[PDB]
Amino acid sequence: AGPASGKIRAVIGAVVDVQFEQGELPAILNALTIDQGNNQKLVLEVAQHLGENAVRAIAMDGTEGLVRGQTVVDTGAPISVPVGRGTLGRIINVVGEPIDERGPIECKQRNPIHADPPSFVEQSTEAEVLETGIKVVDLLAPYARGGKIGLFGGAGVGKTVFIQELINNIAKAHGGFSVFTGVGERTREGNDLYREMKETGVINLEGESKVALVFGQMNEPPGARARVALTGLTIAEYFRDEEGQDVLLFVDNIFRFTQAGSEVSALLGRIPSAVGYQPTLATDMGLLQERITTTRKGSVTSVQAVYVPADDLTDPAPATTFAHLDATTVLSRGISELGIYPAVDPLDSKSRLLDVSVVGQEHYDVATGVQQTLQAYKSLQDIIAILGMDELSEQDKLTVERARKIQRFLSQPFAVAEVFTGIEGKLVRLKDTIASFKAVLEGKYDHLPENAFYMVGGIEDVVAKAEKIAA
Amino acid sequence: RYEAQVRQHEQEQLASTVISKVQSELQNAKFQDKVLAQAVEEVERLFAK
Amino acid sequence: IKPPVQLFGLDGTYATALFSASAKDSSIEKTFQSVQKLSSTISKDAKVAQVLSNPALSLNSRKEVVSVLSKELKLEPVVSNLLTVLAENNRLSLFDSIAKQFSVLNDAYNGVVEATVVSAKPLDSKILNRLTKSITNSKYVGPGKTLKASKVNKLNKVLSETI
Amino acid sequence: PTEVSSILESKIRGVSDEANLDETGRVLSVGDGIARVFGLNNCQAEELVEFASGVKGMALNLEPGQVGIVLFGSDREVKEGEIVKRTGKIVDVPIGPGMLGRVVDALGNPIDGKGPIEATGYAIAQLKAPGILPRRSVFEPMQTGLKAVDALVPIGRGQRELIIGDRQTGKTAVALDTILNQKRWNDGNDESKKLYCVYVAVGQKRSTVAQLVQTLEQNDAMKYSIVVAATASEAAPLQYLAPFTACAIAEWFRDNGKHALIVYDDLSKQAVAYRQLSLLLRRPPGREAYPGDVFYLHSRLLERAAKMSDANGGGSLTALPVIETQGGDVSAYIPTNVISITDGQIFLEAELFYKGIRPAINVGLSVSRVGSAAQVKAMKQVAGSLKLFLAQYREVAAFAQFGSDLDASTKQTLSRGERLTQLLKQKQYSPQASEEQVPVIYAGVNGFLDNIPIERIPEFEEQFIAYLKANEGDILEAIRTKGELSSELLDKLKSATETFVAT
Ligand SMILES: Nc1ncnc2c1ncn2[C@@H]1O[C@H](COP(=O)(O)OP(=O)(O)OP(=O)(O)O)[C@@H](O)[C@H]1O
Ligand SMILES: Nc1ncnc2c1ncn2[C@@H]1O[C@H](COP(=O)(O)OP(=O)(O)O)[C@@H](O)[C@H]1O
Ligand SMILES: [Mg+2]
Ligand SMILES: [Mg+2]
Repeated sequence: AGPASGKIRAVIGAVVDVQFEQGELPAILNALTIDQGNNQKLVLEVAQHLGENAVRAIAMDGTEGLVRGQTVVDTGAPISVPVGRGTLGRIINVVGEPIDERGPIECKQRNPIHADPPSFVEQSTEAEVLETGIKVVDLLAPYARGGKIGLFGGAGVGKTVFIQELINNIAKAHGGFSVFTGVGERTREGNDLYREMKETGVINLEGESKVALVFGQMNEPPGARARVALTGLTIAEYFRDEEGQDVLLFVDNIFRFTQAGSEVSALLGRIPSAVGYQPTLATDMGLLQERITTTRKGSVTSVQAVYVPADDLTDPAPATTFAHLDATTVLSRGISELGIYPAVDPLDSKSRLLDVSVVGQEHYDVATGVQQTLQAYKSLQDIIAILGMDELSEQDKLTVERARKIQRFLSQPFAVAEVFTGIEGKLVRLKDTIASFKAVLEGKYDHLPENAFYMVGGIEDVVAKAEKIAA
Repeated sequence: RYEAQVRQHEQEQLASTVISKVQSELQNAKFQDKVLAQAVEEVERLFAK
Repeated sequence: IKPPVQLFGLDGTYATALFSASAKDSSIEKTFQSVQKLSSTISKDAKVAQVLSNPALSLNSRKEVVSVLSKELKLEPVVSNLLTVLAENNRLSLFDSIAKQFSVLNDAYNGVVEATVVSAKPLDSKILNRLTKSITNSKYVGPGKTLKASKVNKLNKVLSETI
Repeated sequence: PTEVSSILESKIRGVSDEANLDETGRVLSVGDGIARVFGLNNCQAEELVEFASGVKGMALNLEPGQVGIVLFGSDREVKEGEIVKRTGKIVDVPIGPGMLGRVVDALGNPIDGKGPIEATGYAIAQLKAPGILPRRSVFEPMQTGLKAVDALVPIGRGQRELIIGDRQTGKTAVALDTILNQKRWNDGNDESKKLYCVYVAVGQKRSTVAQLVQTLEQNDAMKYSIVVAATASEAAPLQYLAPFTACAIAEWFRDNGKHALIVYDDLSKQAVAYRQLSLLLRRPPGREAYPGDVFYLHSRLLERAAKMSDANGGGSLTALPVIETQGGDVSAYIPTNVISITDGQIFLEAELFYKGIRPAINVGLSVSRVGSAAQVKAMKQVAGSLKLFLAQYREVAAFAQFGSDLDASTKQTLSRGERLTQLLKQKQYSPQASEEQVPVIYAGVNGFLDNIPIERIPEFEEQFIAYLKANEGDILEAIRTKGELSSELLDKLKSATETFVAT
């Protein structure tokens, strides 16, 4: 066979320059195999070409043990991954290998991780709402079916708990298959997510599974973290185009894809951008977000989670992802310390399905009335810290009491957060959340206390908590 | 929409079969294609000089 | 005297600077055969190639290679001065680039170049390029030309854009 | 019709018959969009190139040994040793009246799937702006449809109005309502009153461009509006040249006798694409990781949209660039450069959008450099008195929390200022004409709306507009045709508003 054999000439970090022959050099985004001492291999993706029969490749694993002059064979194509129904229930890696100790993935076809996105003529617009179960998600920013969802938040606010609670009540009852592709996560978060799906019926080792697991946390190098988003999206794109199913891609976190490319951008010969980022920030983020859309063959509801750098939405990795998402669930660090579980911002979160032609005329008035009462309470709270409560009249006194009870009523106890809260998990529907918010804004629950709505469900749980606390 | 999809599918299927037959004929050592390539290069260079 | 051949500007200026002083009193024909003997006795020899990539040298192993490849080789004019300028400036590792740029100056000002189809063309040393291309294409197409890609790729791309 | 596939196969059979003139140079290195092409001595600056795989390029860094060309596609198709070809021309795009109704890309190719485009000319992307002798004063009025935009910062034909704002605060909402409000003039026969829109979506995703084109086609607004599709999934050369390609196609209407309106959405996405290609071409950077020509890149494309004089044709071109700010800071790096070069900027805060102001337009921060010279005479009479009442009520708005200590002059300014701000709030995709906005502004500035409540301001806007179209139809039609108000129009408008305010 005519295998393109190359010789290693330089190795500094994750970047490794391979020197091949004239004319037989590989192209960009090509997987390069390398024989090591163990039974595995060293996958290397070609990034650019320096010239003189040499191309700089980025290793997807540990670069320790490579000498100057080793054999580097080329696969001829890109990083192939296993697709189809065989990848459901198994823990795949960035190169398409199993990491669950359950044998090899018996797949009939293997698609590449590098592929072009959809065109403008193949796009299919929609305006369908998706019920999640939370009271603050079904009234403020509603999630769109088949669109991109972004859960923005800082460190320790509630980004990992938001993606786990929504998958246990939407992905477990959906018709399609899920695709949990974690990029830049932790070592303990990968083992806890696989054990929770087996006890609920999402991943069956002896039956049928509907959730694709893609490993790749921060324990590897910079090459495996940047290629974890392309390997996980290749399996979910085949089920919506070839099979025609509503796939659900869960990325955790979405901010780790942009930070992984900037770690090896300095050694590849590129100048740094702003805040120590790469110059191709808008080009690399747009090529992967446009491919996870909804076409004419099927839909794809992406529920990624963005991580803000030390609670800052004006960064280059957080502001660039806000234009490629329909519903944005931004979280604040100030609401999480007061007792709101979770810290859902009622004014910073916006969505495209929050109109009167998609949710109706009755649901549009409740969303506008709750946002006006919460925004007016911020201006009146500044005058009470210097003048006091004597400056408030009859209308300002009733608005301060109604704003505190409405903020605690939207915080419901999640099912996955039962070990930290203690209470049981409650799930409210879309019709029960709109009827409970409209009755409290009119004056039907003004005599109740603020503790009856905190950590409760709908209108039925608020009336039972008030009678039990008074006895 | 059904008539346009049936017409586009028939034109795409006919173009794919014609492209496979043209590639299989050039790999069978076509004697007429090799002699026509040398005569086309000599006639183009004489017209520009 | 600078000839219009460009040839880069930083790396290709090594052979262009020495070509001005070597083009006097007919001293350009002897520089072609002497430059080929320096590259053939340092590449496929495995004897004097012990200081090609090392950073040692330093007078001792730097001036001994320029005197052994000029006195006992085939040099008597100003051919020995080319190796002394590259030894003090640390430029002995790229000896193939200095010898390849010297043969391109004699083939451009006294002959044709470029290409055409299949293999190479004829590269005549007449005068104009239009009168020499028409007289050499008719004699080379008949004699030989086995014709054993470009036309098949252009026809397939035009049919896919209209469908 | 009768074997339509046989007509296209016969016309595409003979085309390649004169392509034996070599090409240009080769390729030495390629990566991250860059392509070090070795050779091509006859290639000019900013010229189109072509690779051996089919990807196009633009040679912008002409060095001595090599030539830096920016590829417009993926870097996987180019390799070390590929042959390159020179087109011989500069970076141009198609223009003319045949591009109306189809979504084109950054190079002029149609992506909507409606066949070819009948281009009447070919204009370059990097074109010169108009001089100081071929420009006139802004006298024509640009009807946007909003009540708070047509009275406060009124924009005209030939000016540059910036659309600053934060994330989700009324940025693209002001540009979409102004292009859809021109259906009353483009559907008629007056060519001087029509204004062809030119939405240039740059930096947006694939789902955002498909949703905006579907909403304009349902309201009969996509037949005379150019769409420049430029997503972020392409190369950096295609997104950076989207502002230059959209300005060349819209300039053909202003040079003939028509009007145009460009909407560069957004201005923040165009600055990030130009800095990405310059950082990979071995160049020194400046402030905020930008090149040296950061202020000259946005001022050159905005100065070409001006109003010509009567000797040049009488056309004009509007530029609506949206500046996406970070967190409300209007004095940043890219925000200060676009506001200083434009003749006005519309600010949009995120705090006023959640209160009830639709859209959030701050009257104390947004202003127009043209003033009342580019507006109608009928709307200028009501906008003069409303400007003084809105400015005095904003500075005394802190006394609204203590209503039990108001005086005589303090109670009149608070009641009139609250009714004037709520009457200008309109819904999405609901623009008003010049005749309907002149009757609503006269009832709040005179004192006919002070007796109504604050909660009944939404019901009074639809009740007064519907009753004026059936009872006093002669007063609404005379204000739109003549465009002014005489002595007979002022007495008839005061008698009709007083009789309808008693019920
Ligand atoms: N005056 C208004 N009244 C009601 N809703 C509005 C108004 N203006 C904007 N909106 C809502 O805001 C949403 C986004 O509007 P727009 O497209 O103008 O901003 P955007 O481009 O989404 O902002 P960003 O680019 O920061 O996401 C729309 O879905 C629309 O429903
Ligand atoms: N519904 C909830 N109720 C109480 N605590 C919660 C809830 N959701 C999340 N938390 C807390 O938020 C913390 C999030 O931790 P971690 O996932 O490490 O950071 P991040 O959420 O930023 O990824 C957890 O320690 C958990 O105790
Ligand atoms: Mg987490
Ligand atoms: Mg926008």
